[PDB]
Amino acid sequence: MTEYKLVVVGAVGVGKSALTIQLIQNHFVDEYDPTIEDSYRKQVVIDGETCLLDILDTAGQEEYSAMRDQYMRTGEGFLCVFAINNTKSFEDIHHYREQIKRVKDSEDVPMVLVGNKSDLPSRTVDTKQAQDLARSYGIPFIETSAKTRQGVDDAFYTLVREIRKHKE
Ligand SMILES: O=C(CN1CCCC1)Nc1cccc(Cl)c1
Repeated sequence: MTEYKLVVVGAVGVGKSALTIQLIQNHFVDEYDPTIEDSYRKQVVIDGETCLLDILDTAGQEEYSAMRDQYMRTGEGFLCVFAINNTKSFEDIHHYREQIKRVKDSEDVPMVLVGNKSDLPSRTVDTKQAQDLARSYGIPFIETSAKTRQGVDDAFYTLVREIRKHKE
């Protein structure tokens, strides 16, 4: 059973746990817990094939940069979780991209751009703007609703497929 390394990255105040735990035990966490190091492994059926998803939720704190580069090198698929409720996180996507490019030693890496907090009316960045910048990354963009849990399933499905496309 293939254990795909899923690296969940994002900014502070986005709601990474609201997406990671979401499809693990089917639960939307509201409480703000500063995720430092959590691991989620579940048998996920992707493309009619049950694979053991190895998800690692880390801290978005910039105090962990050296340790970040280490696990980033061991990561295969990167989950860029950013909230559309904050424009800073959108302009910082390229910032994190540069670091990922360095650790992966490649300009091409299987990743997905998920617009978290799409269930919030306080939307700042528009869907088209998000897709516009996504073309440069070569990665798909999906609006991941946290409270409604809409788009989260397809987002995970697409990511795994991207990783498989990279491998084979
Ligand atoms: O390291 C783990 C957890 N597995 C490793 C063996 C115990 C289960 N997951 C993970 C996910 C993405 C990136 C990296 Cl570096 C690790």
